[PDB]
Amino acid sequence: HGYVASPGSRAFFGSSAGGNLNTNVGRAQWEPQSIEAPKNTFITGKLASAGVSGFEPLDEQTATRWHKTNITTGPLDITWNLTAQHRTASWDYYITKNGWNPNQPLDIKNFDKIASIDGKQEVPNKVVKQTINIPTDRKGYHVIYAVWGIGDTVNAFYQAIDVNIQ
Ligand SMILES: [Cu+2]
Repeated sequence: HGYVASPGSRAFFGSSAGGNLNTNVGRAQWEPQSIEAPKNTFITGKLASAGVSGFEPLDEQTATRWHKTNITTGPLDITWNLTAQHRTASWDYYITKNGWNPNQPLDIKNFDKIASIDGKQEVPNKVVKQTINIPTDRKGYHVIYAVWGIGDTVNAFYQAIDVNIQ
């Protein structure tokens, strides 16, 4: 169990630690760390919730529904906080393509992978800091999809992150 704290994930922003910058987020208000589903679950319109019961409100998609963190292109520091550390296989990051439609359901086919970090089947610290590159053809509102792949289960944790690139 874990979430991306910086830039705050959509779920994290629903919690008091995240400033309640997103409202009406279901279970994310209290447990943004709990978006767990089998690896390679990418159901269109169910990316933000990973299809998990109680997280459905996260799946709404409009240009103005969610709080964005202002960022630039180039290097971006990602910080995870893990409430329950687990042996780790992988960390993968995706971002919406230039030209994507922010008023349509999220579809992984409209994202590119932009980073992949091997967990080496070790147990990470409770705070995990990584640096990824935001491609320079992205401007404005984009969604980063951060995926923590567990090493000793068939599951992963899924974190949609709303950013405004300028
Ligand atoms: Cu866990």
